[PDB]
This record gives sequence, structure tokens and C-alpha cells, in this order.
Amino acid sequence: AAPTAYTPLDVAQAYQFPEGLDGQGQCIAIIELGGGYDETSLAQYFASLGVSAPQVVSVSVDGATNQPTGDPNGPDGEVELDIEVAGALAPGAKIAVYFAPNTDAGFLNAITTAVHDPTHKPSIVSISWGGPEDSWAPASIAAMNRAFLDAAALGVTVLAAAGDSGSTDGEQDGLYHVDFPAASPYVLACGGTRLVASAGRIERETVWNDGPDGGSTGGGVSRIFPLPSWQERANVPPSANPGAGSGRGVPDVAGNADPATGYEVVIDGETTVIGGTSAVAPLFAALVARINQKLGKPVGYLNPTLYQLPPEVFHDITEGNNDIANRARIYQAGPGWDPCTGLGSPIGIRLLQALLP
Ligand SMILES: [Ca+2]
Repeated sequence: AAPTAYTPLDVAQAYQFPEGLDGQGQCIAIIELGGGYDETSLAQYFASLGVSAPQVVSVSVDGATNQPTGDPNGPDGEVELDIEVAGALAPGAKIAVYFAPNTDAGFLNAITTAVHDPTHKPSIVSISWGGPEDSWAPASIAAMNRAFLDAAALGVTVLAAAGDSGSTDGEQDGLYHVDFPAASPYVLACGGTRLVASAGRIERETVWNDGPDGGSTGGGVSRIFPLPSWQERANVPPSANPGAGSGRGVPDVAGNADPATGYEVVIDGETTVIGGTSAVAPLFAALVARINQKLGKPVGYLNPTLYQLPPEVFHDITEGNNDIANRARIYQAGPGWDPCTGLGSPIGIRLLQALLP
């Protein structure tokens, strides 16, 4: 009903992030195709939450640099949300922000640069930018997909927001579309939910869907990537598009994204609320950072493992749909994996326990 908001620490608590871990010794890389961040907002923010501020550094890719536009409603919102959510939850981690031109090659080069960076050596890459997989040049999808495969082989986890325009992903050709890079099978695709939670329990968690005007989580079935072997037990449905082909199901996991139960953040000096799947990648990047710290070695590519874990590791979202285009309710949430929320929201301490040697 009435819109609410949480600080990142409140959501981490709801998802039971493992205590006593802050990401020390880990570096989280965050990809950005526009805007920038200002030290004032970040300082004010971390101080407001009582956490020691992580070191944040910028990396220039193809001439692009950290350049805030000063508009709290522009890309500075994406850049600062990413750093504030990931940094508030893995404050001991080092954060490296890679700025690149907003072009197909810039996005690709930012990924390859971050993944192979011998200076910052990130173990995790968080991405909150994208586009309909069918709207990208095929050559770019192939190049970026190979870059994520390379990251997997190197032990670097790559997480990406699934989109904020529902099952149609903003296209109006009357067909359903999943977003890229989330569609890549080598990426931990992050969907979005409406979360009602307090420190001790989750009262309700449903698919984020605020209609055409408020946005909804991306999710569906890839028309490009075949169904992965490790995802064959998830009961991914065939595509809802005529032809009903089989394909990689999106997302893999999901977390709070509804702006109506959004994140309180400080953008360009303004205290406000932001949501979108954009917040989920940084949120779980912080979770992985804590897990890597405890394990003493990076988890790297997690998809295959996550899909073989027991039900206790996730909170199953079973209600809602991510259709903001028509009344067909494509696609719908349900028991088990679904094309709106994947395996659901992770229960941190249980995921960590499941990964302990
Ligand atoms: Ca479900």
C-alpha cells in the first residue's frame, strides 16, 4: 500500500547475510557506462549507517572517467546506488569502479579490463546496465558472453541486473524478451522482488511488478542461449513466444527491487529512495564478497552449484508475475524456479554453510 524504504543493512538482515564478515581482502569491480560519484555523498552515507567507508577507486576504460552530472535522477543515481549498496554491506572490500563509453565495445572492454585487472584483481564484477538480448548486435553478445566465460574460468563471479521493464523488456513488438548480459549463462542473473521484512523475518516477498509506469523485474526464456545442462532440473518453461523454443531461463536469483519498498540512499547530496534490479546485483555482490572472505578462496562461477543446492538455501517467491504489457500474466512466479525470480532470494548464512568445505 504505502511506499516504504530500507537501508541496505535492513535488507541484508532480512536475507540473513552471514555475520562477522565484511569482505576484507576482496575487491568488487562495478561497471559503469555513464555518470559518476562524488566523495561527499559516499562519506555522508557510510557515516550515516555506522560503517567504515570502503576504499573506492575509479578506472578509466577507453577514455571514460568518473564524471557526475550532478542530477540525482540521472546516471549518478546508478553509480552511487551501486557503490552505496555494495559498499555498505561489504565495507571491508575494496571497490573499483570501471567507467567506459556507452557503446557495445565500451561495455565489452570494461568487462575484460576489470576481469583481467592485475592491479585491482577483483573476484567479483557487478553489472546494472543492459539491453534486450535481441536488440544487441550478435557479434557483441558473442564477445561479451565469451568474456563472462573467461571470468568463470578465472574464478571471478559476474552478477547482472535482469532488467526493470518486465517480460517484454521495453520492446513493443508484441513478443517477450529477456535482457543481456543477464541472459548469458555465465552470469548470475539478478531479478527483483517486492520485499516486506523486518529484522527477524520476511513477512512477504512477491514479484516486483508496478505496472508499465512503475517497472517490473526482467525475466523469461532466452531465444539465443540454449538451456544450460545445470539448469535442466529447474523446470524452465519453453519461451512464451510463438515457436516456444527452449532456452536459458532468467533470472537465477532475486532480491528486493521494488522502488515502493526501495533503498534509502544519498545521491548527489540528496537523500532519496531508489529501486530496480540495478540494486540487486551490488546487494548480492556484497554477499559473495563476505562468502569469499570466509572461504579464503573465490567462489567464482556459482550458477552450476546454486542449482544443485537444497531448498533450505533459498526463500521461494511464489506469487506475482512480471507482465507489464498485457493481461496474459507472462511470465508467472510459482513453486520452485520461475522466470520472474529464479531460485528466489538467498538466505545468506545457509548459502555460506552450503559452500563451507
Ligand atoms: Ca518460485
